[PDB]
Amino acid sequence: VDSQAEWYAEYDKLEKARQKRRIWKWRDSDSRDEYAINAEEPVIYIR
Amino acid sequence: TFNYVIPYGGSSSYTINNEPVKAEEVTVDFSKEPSASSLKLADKSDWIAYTFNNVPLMATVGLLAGAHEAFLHYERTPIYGKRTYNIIKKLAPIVINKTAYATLLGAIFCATDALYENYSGKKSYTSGMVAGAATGAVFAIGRPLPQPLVWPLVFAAAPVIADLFGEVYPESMKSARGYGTPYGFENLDDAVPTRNPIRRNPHHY
Amino acid sequence: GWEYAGTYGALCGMVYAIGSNVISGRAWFRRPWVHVTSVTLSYLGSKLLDEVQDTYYLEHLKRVERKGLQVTEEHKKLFS
Amino acid sequence: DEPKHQIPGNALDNWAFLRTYAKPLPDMIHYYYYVYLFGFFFVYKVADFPEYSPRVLVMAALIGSLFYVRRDWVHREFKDSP
Amino acid sequence: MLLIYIMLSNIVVLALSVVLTSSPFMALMYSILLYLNVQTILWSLGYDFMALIYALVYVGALAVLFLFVVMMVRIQVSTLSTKTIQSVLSWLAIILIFSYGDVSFSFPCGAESLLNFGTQLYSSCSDLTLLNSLALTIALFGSLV
Amino acid sequence: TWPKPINPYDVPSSPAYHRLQEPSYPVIDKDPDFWTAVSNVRKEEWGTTAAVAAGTFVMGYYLGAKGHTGKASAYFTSFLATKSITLYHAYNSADRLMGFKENSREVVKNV
Amino acid sequence: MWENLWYLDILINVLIITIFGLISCSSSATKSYDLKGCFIISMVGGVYDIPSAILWCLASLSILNFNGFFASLFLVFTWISNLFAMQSLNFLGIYLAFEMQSLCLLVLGKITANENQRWFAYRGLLKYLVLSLIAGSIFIFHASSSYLQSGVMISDSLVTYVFLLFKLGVAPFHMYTLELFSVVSRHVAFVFSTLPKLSVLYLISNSNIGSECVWWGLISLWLGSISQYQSVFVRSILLYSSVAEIGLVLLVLQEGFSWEAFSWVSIYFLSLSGVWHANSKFVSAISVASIAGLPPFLGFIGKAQILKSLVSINLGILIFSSILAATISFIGYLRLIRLMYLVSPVKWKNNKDSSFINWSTWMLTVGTLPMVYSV
Amino acid sequence: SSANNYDLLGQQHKFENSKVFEEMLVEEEIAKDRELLEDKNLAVHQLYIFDPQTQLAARPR
Amino acid sequence: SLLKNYPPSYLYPFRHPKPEGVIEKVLFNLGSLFRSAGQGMDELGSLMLGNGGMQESVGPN
Ligand SMILES: CCCCCCCCCCCCCCCCCC(=O)OC[C@H](COP(=O)([O-])OCC(O)COP(=O)([O-])OC[C@@H](COC(=O)CCCCCCCCCCCCCCCCC)OC(=O)CCCCCCCCCCCCCCCCC)OC(=O)CCCCCCCCCCCCCCCCC
Ligand SMILES: CCCCCCCCCCCCCCCCCC(=O)OC[C@H](COP(=O)([O-])OCC(O)COP(=O)([O-])OC[C@@H](COC(=O)CCCCCCCCCCCCCCCCC)OC(=O)CCCCCCCCCCCCCCCCC)OC(=O)CCCCCCCCCCCCCCCCC
Ligand SMILES: CCCCCCCCCCCCCCCCCC(=O)OC[C@H](COP(=O)([O-])OCC(O)COP(=O)([O-])OC[C@@H](COC(=O)CCCCCCCCCCCCCCCCC)OC(=O)CCCCCCCCCCCCCCCCC)OC(=O)CCCCCCCCCCCCCCCCC
Ligand SMILES: CCCCCCCCCCCCCCCCCC(=O)O[C@@H](COC(=O)CCCCCCCCCCCCCCC)COP(=O)(O)OCC[N+](C)(C)C
Ligand SMILES: CCCCCCCCCCCCCCCCCC(=O)O[C@@H](COC(=O)CCCCCCCCCCCCCCC)COP(=O)(O)OCC[N+](C)(C)C
Ligand SMILES: CCCCCCCCCCCCCCCCCC(=O)O[C@@H](COC(=O)CCCCCCCCCCCCCCC)COP(=O)(O)OCC[N+](C)(C)C
Ligand SMILES: CCCCCCCCCCCCCCCCCCCC(=O)O[C@H](COC(=O)CCCCCCCCCCCCCC)COP(=O)(O)OCCN
Repeated sequence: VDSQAEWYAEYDKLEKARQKRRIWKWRDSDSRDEYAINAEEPVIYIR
Repeated sequence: TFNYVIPYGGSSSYTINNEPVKAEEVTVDFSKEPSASSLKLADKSDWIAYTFNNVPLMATVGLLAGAHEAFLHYERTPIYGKRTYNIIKKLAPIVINKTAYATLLGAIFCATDALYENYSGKKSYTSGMVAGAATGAVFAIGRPLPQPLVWPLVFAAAPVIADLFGEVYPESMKSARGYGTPYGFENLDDAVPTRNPIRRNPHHY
Repeated sequence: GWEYAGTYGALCGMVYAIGSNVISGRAWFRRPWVHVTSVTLSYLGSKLLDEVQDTYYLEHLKRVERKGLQVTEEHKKLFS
Repeated sequence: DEPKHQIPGNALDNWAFLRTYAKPLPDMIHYYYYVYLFGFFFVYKVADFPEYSPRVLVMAALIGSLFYVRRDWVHREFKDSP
Repeated sequence: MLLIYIMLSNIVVLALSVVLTSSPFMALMYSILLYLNVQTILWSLGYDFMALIYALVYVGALAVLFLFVVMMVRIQVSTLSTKTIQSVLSWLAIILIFSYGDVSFSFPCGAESLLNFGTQLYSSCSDLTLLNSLALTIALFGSLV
Repeated sequence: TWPKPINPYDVPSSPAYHRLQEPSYPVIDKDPDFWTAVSNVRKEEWGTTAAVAAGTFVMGYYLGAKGHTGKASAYFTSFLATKSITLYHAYNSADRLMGFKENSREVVKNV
Repeated sequence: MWENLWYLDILINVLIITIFGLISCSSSATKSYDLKGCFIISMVGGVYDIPSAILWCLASLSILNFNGFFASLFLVFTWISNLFAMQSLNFLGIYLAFEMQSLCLLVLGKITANENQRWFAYRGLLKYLVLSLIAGSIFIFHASSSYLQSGVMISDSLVTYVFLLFKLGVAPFHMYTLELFSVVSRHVAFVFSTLPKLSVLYLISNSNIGSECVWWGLISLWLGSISQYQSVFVRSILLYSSVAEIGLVLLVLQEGFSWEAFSWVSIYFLSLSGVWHANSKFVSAISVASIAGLPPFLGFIGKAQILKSLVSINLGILIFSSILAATISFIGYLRLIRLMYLVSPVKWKNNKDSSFINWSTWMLTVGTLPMVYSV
Repeated sequence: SSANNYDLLGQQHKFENSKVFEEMLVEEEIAKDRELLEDKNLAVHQLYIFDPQTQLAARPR
Repeated sequence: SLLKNYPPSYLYPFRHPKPEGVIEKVLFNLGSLFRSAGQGMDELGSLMLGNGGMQESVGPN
């Protein structure tokens, strides 16, 4: 039972989850009309 | 700390300061600044002007309440039976009195708020409390015992609620971002954005 | 994503079989066939849900990188 | 027998007061039509209203809440008279 | 120009007559005359087929449906006349308030063509023609049951 | 101005729906017919079509039997599902021919 | 011609199923399970994205509990209207799709009423119709003025926002829902208080139909909560709960939080299914708890998404109102729980037709842990 | 009166008990279809009017 | 009755007439297999259940 390893592993897991959450929270508008904010996105419109 | 030996939390140095670092390389703002109309109405310099600009709201609310009550009375009256009395003569006092009372109360509130702010010279919670108290005192002029205490309190509390959650709250929590790195903690290794997220375009309705 | 999705799904299938028996007034052990079917279907659905979530996580990572979020290799590692 | 709350008032007087709610009831469509129409026009007008201070808005909401009369209140007290 | 003006002004009198009359049968008759006046307004804007459409769908078919319903549900609505002078002026005031100072635009004249309308309806705008057909099917199925 | 003359027989017309996209891949056929698209459908897609048809036959029979019309439901459901999946496969193959989608196998098979 | 085929397939599918059902109409199969399955397969041809897949899921679940070919056909018509509403690019698409959906509601409501229930059902359908006509006429008149002034039909306008406000049923445009849904069948009220919303939310999110005004959601939240607390009848409690929640959801959706509204609508559907299709006291209790937002159930995740979105926008008044209104609503839900297990012995009809009800209760209980990533 | 009433009761019970299994099943289906056909807005109701005792089409509607 | 085209399954719910279709014949043979496998499993379970095996028989009249 290596307590130091367990503590560091748990802290790392929580920190990775926090980072992933913050990356996930970066969300631009996904509106089809809003072409300006999403100019680089590859979309095809059938209209 | 999660221990019983040392105080929880932490301490931050007052001498040491951290130089501000921009949240993103380029900042695009979808929030429009206050309009010139908003600033004009908010100007409390001249109490009479302030009062006359802000009463339209109280008048509208009084008119809506009076229209509601008048409609309720009108709907019940029977079309099939001929009525000796004139319906408009019965209904017009309802609407007029409701509008007048609402306008008077809102005028008292706006006047007292502006006069206190001018005399004190500072924007403060007390100005709203004293305006509310005066409005509630005018509301409870002839009411039984409990109401003189209750209405000055409820009315005084309402500007406190408006100030706390309309002005202090947003300014207090302006810095928080939600993306990239936590506001206080920029040393931590979190993905750094080139541009802020634009979740919606500036509104226009 | 989740490393316990299969176990969770199997247990939840058990939850379905027992709950359906209990709601109808039967005992938990009744209709044994329902138990196997529920366990298998819930396990598969839980797994499928985990792949779907992972796929949309990666789509999001692609989108944010395109927008301009300077995600590091470690961040690209966070999204399997 | 058990202790019970005392009811203020006489039985027949309270029943008579309760019976003043038994009056011809209008249909709610008539009220709804007007509320829908005026509400639509109100929403269109609201976009053009000047921006008001939060304090003024809250005070207006308070005044409106106080001055609102419940439909039952008018119903009980309505008299077809001058 | 006088004829166009007369039709435009008349449409208001023919709309006021419908609401004011107390007889449901007579209100339909005024509505039929209003529909014909609308056909004549459409003629002044240069539409012939569209004005035909209005008369066919409304005068030809919808009015018949209204008459059928009115005959079946016939009620005694000659109770009393409540058209007091006070009521009429209040109504005319509400109308005037609502219909005042709106943005006005110069009267246009536009020649229409069925060849273009048919082409668009059955080529570029085929999505609308079929959704409308589905709406008619929905109405048929629901009304008949 | 002057009205432009119109030729009644040749009036410009277009389909309702348009795909707004430039062909990323080579265009084997600019305007494929139904038969051309059907002929280019992959073998795996035909296998999917047959699996769907069998599954829908069994499901149709199962649901129909509760109403005493198993055979009729089974055949109708099979036909309906096969038709819908086949139209989807033909749409995909036509898009591949038009160059909108990946056509590596398609170009090789028909030069 | 190939793009058109995708749309054409749906029509061909619907027509052939319609004529097959008409030809094979018999007393022996009043519940046409085969046609229900064909309709479900047909609606898979319109799934293009995740919102379309949610529209399919909800439509299929709704179709399961309708009895007879006729009702299922009108649900397919509702699905087609909903699919077209999401894709509407201008005023004509919006008007056409929503009015077709209104027609399908009028028929579905009319054909699910008994002869003894005709007096109140037809009155509520007529009141719904007349209010819908006011909404549609004001919409089209303003749309005509906008088209004249601008020369183009643009779905980013106040006119559409107010119309979609009517369709959602927020602020003062919620009375049609109360009048109609009180007098109609429980299934019809359930399917038309949830499914239509998804299309409107998709339109608002995709077409940038948002306003700076927060009054309408604040009003809906307070009115709904207070009216839920003061309502004696249980149908009114459930109807006003949707008003309050959709008011809050409207406020969240204006600020761009599309993902949270699409997840909320799905959780709300699953939560409402068991309360509306009441058969077992336990299923109904778990449903009421999920609508209330209790943490062990999936309803907690749905409410959490909205509340989490609210704290991001940092509007104090909304948060305060939300807390107080939620407490008031909680009192109404406690009333519902009290009525079932703490007031009197309860006996209900043995309507043993829990198609997706057991699955929904399971999905509510079990689903919290898988969907914990969202919040 | 008691004796006569129990005689009528005996006759009713004899009638119900004496039916053969095939008839009891058929009657169970009749009852089930009576429950299903209580709704009068079904398409099949428009086609025909059903006999009350046995839910078989009697006449066109 | 008005109609004579009623499905045989509807007219004879207790026992369907002899299978005539290929699909029906296959379903019959599958049912025979399922019945035999089920009786086998029933007997195996009865062994574990012990003395008596929870067996049931028709009662005398
Ligand atoms: C979790 C996180 C969340 C995230 C995502 C969540 C995910 C979301 C979605 C997830 C959804 C989960 C919740 C929904 C659950 C679904 C509902 C459900 O549970 O079932 C409902 C449904 C409800 O049944 P019900 O309550 O009785 O009411 C229906 C009425 O009877 C009405 O009657 P009916 O007229 O409608 O009859 C039709 C139907 C319904 O009929 C019946 O149900 C009657 C009973 C069927 C016969 C008995 C089953 C035989 C074997 C079952 C094994 C049980 C083992 C227990 C004891 C061991 C015995 C040794 O008949 C069928 O069973 C059709 C299926 C065909 C199979 C029939 C059996 C074939 C022979 C056996 C196959 C292979 C034998 C291998 C081993 C055999 C012994 C171990 O259950 C079924 O229909 C059963 C389906 C299949 C039967 C079992 C087949 C299993 C295969 C044998 C085991 C071998 C291992 C399995 C792996 C390999 C497979 C081959
Ligand atoms: C010619 C046609 C006639 C109509 C005239 C105009 C036509 C409409 C045109 C435009 C309509 C749009 C805007 C009007 C208001 C929006 C409401 C609406 O339209 O819904 C349809 C509504 C009918 O809908 P319904 O679903 O059939 O009826 C539901 C009720 O259960 C109805 O059943 P009920 O009446 O029997 O039950 C009433 C119940 C219903 O409950 C409510 O009224 C809930 C409303 C609460 C607040 C609403 C949100 C406030 C936010 C306003 C946003 C703007 C300000 C921004 C910031 C403010 C932050 C809050 O409330 C009560 O029990 C009475 C108390 C009144 C409020 C309760 C709160 C008291 C707090 C004060 C504390 C002081 C007490 C301390 C001492 C206590 C001792 C322990 O139609 C109307 O009522 C329109 C009449 C217009 C009169 C409104 C008066 C002022 C208007 C603005 C002030 C805002 C406050 C709202 C107060 C009352 C509004 C109902
Ligand atoms: C097997 C691989 C699956 C893995 C991934 C799936 C993708 C590949 C699809 C493959 C098919 C598997 C189906 C799984 C997903 C369904 C999606 C889909 O199919 O289309 C997506 C896919 C492309 O769209 P996309 O991937 O979503 O990305 C587009 C953009 O990114 C824009 O779309 P976006 O909305 O996703 O944008 C990203 C979005 C981010 O969005 C997301 O993150 C989505 C999160 C995933 C949640 C999954 C739950 C959704 C519920 C739907 C369940 C699936 C039903 C299946 C229906 C189709 C059946 C095939 O960002 C946002 O903020 C938008 C908000 C999105 C909504 C918010 C999410 C919350 C949903 C509600 C959750 C609340 C919990 C409730 C209960 C939970 C309890 C555990 O379309 C296709 O590939 C073609 C569709 C073909 C379908 C049918 C055609 C085949 C048959 C043809 C003839 C049929 C007739 C014959 C019948 C044959 C059988 C008899
Ligand atoms: C949910 C959707 C609601 C709204 C949907 C609107 C979108 C659908 C609109 C289209 C409705 C159907 C119109 C036909 C659809 C596709 C077009 C088509 O396939 O016709 C072919 C015509 O091509 C053919 O293949 C001719 C044979 C067609 C045979 C049948 C295919 C279409 C069947 C339509 C189904 C209607 C039949 C009855 C309905 C049950 C293409 O036209 P052209 O290319 O201009 O003509 C050929 C000339 N050339 C190729 C040389 C350039
Ligand atoms: C195991 C591989 C082969 C299995 C044989 C089936 C192959 C036949 C081709 C497909 C036909 C449909 C498949 C049967 C599934 C459901 C059929 C069904 O509903 O079963 C019964 C009643 O419903 C049930 O009993 C439910 C059974 C559920 C399914 C149980 C069978 C499990 C395996 C069958 C299908 C597996 C795969 C099929 C091929 C891929 C039908 O009743 P009837 O319409 O009256 O027909 C009976 C004929 N006759 C009375 C006249 C003798
Ligand atoms: C990752 C998953 C999590 C996300 C959730 C959304 C995704 C859904 C994933 C699983 C969906 C499962 C849906 C569960 C539905 C429950 C099954 C059901 O409803 O069966 C009904 C079906 O009822 C019907 O009406 C049958 C008509 C149609 C039958 C099924 C149609 C099949 C069409 C094909 C579907 C395949 C999909 C096509 C391609 C995707 C039977 O109930 P009843 O007999 O009416 O009453 C039950 C009585 N009691 C329980 C008390 C004993
Ligand atoms: C939910 C909050 C509502 C208040 C509830 C209080 C009880 C209601 C009774 C009605 C009385 C009217 C409201 C008065 C509360 C304000 C507190 C008075 C303290 C005070 O007067 O100082 C002011 C600042 O306090 C302030 O105005 C800011 C203090 C914030 C109020 C207290 C916040 C926590 C209270 C919650 C307790 C439990 C919640 C349950 C309700 C002056 O400040 P100044 O700047 O003008 O200096 C003067 C320079 N001229």
